[PDB]
Amino acid sequence: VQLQESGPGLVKPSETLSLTCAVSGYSISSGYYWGWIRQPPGKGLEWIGSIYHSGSTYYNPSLKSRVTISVDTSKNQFSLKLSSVTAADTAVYYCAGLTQNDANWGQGTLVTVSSASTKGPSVFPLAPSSKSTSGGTAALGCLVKDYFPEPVTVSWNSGALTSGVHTFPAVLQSSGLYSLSSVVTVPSSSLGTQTYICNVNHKPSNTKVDKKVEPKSC
Amino acid sequence: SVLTQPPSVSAAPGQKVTISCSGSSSNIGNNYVSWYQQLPGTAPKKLIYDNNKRPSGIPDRFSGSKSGTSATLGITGLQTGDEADYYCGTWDSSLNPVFGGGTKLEIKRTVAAPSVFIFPPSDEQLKSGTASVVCLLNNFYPREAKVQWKVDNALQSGNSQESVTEQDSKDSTYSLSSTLTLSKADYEKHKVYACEVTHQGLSSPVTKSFNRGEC
Repeated sequence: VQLQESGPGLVKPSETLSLTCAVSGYSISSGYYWGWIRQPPGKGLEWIGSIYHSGSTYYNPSLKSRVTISVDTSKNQFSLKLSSVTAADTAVYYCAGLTQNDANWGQGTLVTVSSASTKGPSVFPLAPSSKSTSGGTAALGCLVKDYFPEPVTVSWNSGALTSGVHTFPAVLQSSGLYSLSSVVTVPSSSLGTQTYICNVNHKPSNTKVDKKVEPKSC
Repeated sequence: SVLTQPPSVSAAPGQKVTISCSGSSSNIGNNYVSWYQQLPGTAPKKLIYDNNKRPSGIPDRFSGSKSGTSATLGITGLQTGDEADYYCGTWDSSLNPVFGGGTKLEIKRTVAAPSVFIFPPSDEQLKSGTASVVCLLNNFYPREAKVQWKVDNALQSGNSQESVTEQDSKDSTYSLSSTLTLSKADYEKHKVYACEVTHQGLSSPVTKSFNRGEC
């Protein structure tokens, strides 16, 4: 059983947030309930609403006049509409459902409500050198710069490299754009034989980049 | 959030912690309590339902109880992988789901000094007109760390941004990334770029620097 959210990254204020959850490995009609829960940045969980087996719905009272939850049996999906959004609706939205003591959750999708515009990242290398070596260990990475909205995902070597990776929280620069770095530490001896590529995906701008990071010459 | 939880709790591997959840007679008082674990980047996973029951797959290291308008999550035999946010949940007088504001669990480990690395801007960025200098503090404990930027011995103030990882799931350390950003013209006006690191695990400050143009 798998739940997967899909929907816009950025939404303009006073527009309508629209999300769908695709359900695999289970029939939408068989669920006890399907629902939505959100988590504003750095804060706790807030229930939005649920729809039950009968088609009956229940919404969070503070949101109810703006919320519609429905089910598409042919797509085996369910959806959330939240009209008249403001900055306050910025949050990671999760879909959830109880199937036939433990609900299934989606992966969460960050929706940003903002009057700013989408912007793809530039990807610069953080190249290894003597200045980034400590013993037989070298650090290298990728600076993912000037993008909007969040999030970006970074992996290394298509996921084959995970040990010693640190991908940092983005920072909001004074320009209104985010900047993020992702670093990995590796054996110095590998610098001349192993290729290191950081794979960067900024889904809101549809920007994907595979950037090779090569040792400097100092 | 409606239920009250402490912001954070901490303990060493192998020890026990409890996380409290405070509610009122109309929620916790009259209803079952659930507990959820949320690792950084993931959806909540349920640990406890009906006050004290474990779903299949949750080890008996996790326990819950409820008394009056309070509930408690207990975690014994703490492991580095337990670093996470923990949430209690219950139902209100309308039988709608309500959650606490979360508790961050920190694992106590021995003091570890950061490894410090510095990264000159790339040529590629330089041609696009700006210069980001990155200082990396890798794998330290405890979290408190100080990074000072100096450019030609001038203290940079308000000029940089840093961020810190969540606690590492394997060795319970933190890492920190600090970026100093300048325009290309300003980058070219100066020679010595330096990051100075202060941390409990260092007997004296550590400085990493380069001269613009040596690479």
